Amino acid sequence: AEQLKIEAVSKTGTTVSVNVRNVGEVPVKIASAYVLNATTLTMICGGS
Amino acid sequence: EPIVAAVLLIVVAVIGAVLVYLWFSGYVTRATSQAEQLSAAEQLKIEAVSKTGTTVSVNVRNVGEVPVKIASAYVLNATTLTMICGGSLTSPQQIDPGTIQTINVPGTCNLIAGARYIVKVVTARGTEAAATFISP
Amino acid sequence: EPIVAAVLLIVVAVIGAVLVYLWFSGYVTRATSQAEQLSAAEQLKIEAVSKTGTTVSVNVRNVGEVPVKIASAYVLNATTLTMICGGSLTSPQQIDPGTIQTINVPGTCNLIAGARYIVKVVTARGTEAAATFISP
Amino acid sequence: EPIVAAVLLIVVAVIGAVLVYLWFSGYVTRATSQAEQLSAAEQLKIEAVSKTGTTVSVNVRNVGEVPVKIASAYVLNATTLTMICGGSLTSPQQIDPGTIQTINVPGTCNLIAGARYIVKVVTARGTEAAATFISP
Amino acid sequence: EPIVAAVLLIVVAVIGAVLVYLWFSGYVTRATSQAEQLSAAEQLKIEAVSKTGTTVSVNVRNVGEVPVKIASAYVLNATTLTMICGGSLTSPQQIDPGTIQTINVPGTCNLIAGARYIVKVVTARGTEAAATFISP
Repeated sequence: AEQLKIEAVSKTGTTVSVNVRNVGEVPVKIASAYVLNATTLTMICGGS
Repeated sequence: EPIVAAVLLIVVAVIGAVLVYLWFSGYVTRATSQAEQLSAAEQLKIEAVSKTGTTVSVNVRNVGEVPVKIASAYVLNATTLTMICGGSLTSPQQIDPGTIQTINVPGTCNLIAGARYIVKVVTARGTEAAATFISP
Repeated sequence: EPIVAAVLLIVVAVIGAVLVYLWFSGYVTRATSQAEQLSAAEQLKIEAVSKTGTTVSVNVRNVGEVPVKIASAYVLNATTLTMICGGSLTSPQQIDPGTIQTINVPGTCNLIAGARYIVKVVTARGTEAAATFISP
Repeated sequence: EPIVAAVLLIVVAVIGAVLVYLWFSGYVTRATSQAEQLSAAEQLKIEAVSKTGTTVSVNVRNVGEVPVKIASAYVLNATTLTMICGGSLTSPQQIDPGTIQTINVPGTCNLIAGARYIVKVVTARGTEAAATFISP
Repeated sequence: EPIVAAVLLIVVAVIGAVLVYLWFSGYVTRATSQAEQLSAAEQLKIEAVSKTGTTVSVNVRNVGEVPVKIASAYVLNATTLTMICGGSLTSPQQIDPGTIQTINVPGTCNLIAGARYIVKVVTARGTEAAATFISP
């Protein structure tokens, strides 16, 4: 099983920067990031 | 000779396992999605009410993030939970998030000034919001 | 021969468990963080009111630290919770934290000097603030 | 040839599953309904107490909707939770809902005027009701 | 022939269930008892404080019943939660239940007469107790 957590996020202009923490013990690869709208599960920006 | 039958039985069992896997994936997906999208909840609140003759007008805002539809309104008597007037609305009214709408209690019911009355509105999905007011 | 079917069943169960874990992580994340974000509270206060002819002007101060949008204003009658004038504003007004804004009650409603009135402002999110004044 | 054994094993599994289902239904029914009934609550309250010589008389009011049986009564010392007199009643007394009964503390115990005394009654099911009084 | 494989599979499943039982008992026991013991709560209160030159002496009395170790002491500024002096003590001091001991703020920090200061002491387990005084 795999565990991830994001500690904090920051916004600079129109760019979103996210810090990701691996509480697991195995190497982790990040594939994509999204910005989801509330209660509709529809992406605004993101991709591979 | 039994070896051939055993191999065929193994093949049959493998095919059955593949079928079970296919159905299991489909079912877990559909049931999980159903549970997840029933998980969401809706919020309503009525700010103020007004009386014009024998007609009651109610203002409802959807403070949630999803649209909600108003389907019925009642005027309940206090401490007995018995309706005096109400029923299904002629046409359901849709309330956009962050907006307001006016809802009128269906039918015509007399009221007594200075009496205790509960005005109640119910959503299409079933969320309940209400308040009380003193009849003029 | 049943051993092969058992191994396939174990593999199917493991894959199903992985899928359940994936959705469970996604759901706990989204719902838990939504609850955390909606846990926040919002503060408003109206400093003073002024009457010009038949128009009521109210100054609303954002004593909170989050942006606020004003949606409606009312003039409530005493102890009957029935509005005399009010409704949705033409365009919502945004109030920055630590700042002040002026809000006009929609429409035109006459008043009686020395009578009791409750002026009330409501946010887009539903936060309620009010006060009373003596009509000139 | 192994096919016959496989079919027999399938039949045996079917019969075992049927038996497991039968017991499962029976057990879930009995235990679930036992929990459902035991979830109910029991309410008692004592209206007033009176002392005649060395006998303590207590009136117990059944505010609940279920019959109640009184099995024991005590006279507890203040702040130490140590009994002075009490025990099982000679015969349990039944108190109908909406009615009242008189309960006498078992045995005879001397008392001191102006002292802190706790009179306590316990139901057959275990519900606790009590009060304090100043001995004359 | 599949019957033998089925019997061996049943035996393997039984052994696995026994192992699961063993670990489950052990783990539920250890985690349950850990939660039970960490459920306990700890109490501190400081009776009075005294100032000699630039050294602050605090008397700590355990109203609790368990042994306590004092590990740090601070002098916090008013309403800004910023320490002026403090740190880990050179050697933690054990204070017996029902007794009192003297704790000195580590290091040397100047004071201003008639100023608003908060003196604070923390346990080895993290329990917090403090009070305020007028600096002479």
